[PDB]
Amino acid sequence: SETVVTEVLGHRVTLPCLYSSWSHNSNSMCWGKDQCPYSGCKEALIRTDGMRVTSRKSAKYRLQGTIPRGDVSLTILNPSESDSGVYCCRIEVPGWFNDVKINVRLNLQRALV
Repeated sequence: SETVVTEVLGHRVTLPCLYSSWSHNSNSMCWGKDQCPYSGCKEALIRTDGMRVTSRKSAKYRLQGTIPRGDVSLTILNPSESDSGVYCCRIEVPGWFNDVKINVRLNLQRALV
């Protein structure tokens, strides 16, 4: 299946990503467009440590949830058409070959009707 969030152009929108096992001493994350960023979370849209956002590509991207409890959902401010598409949430997990990758598609419309 695919999880799609539908929103009207220009309206802030939140794409869910929750990791309930989150431990601030162990986990961190990043979001990417189209596919997940590579391990290390470079070229990411937005990136955290175990507690808070540590870098982002622009102020369009915010994490408004409680990051130390694993709510690393992405909020996109004033989305325009180019912002539509697949977003991938990568959770960095201790060890090798253990990272979690969660995909959400953003669909933007002019109306909900």
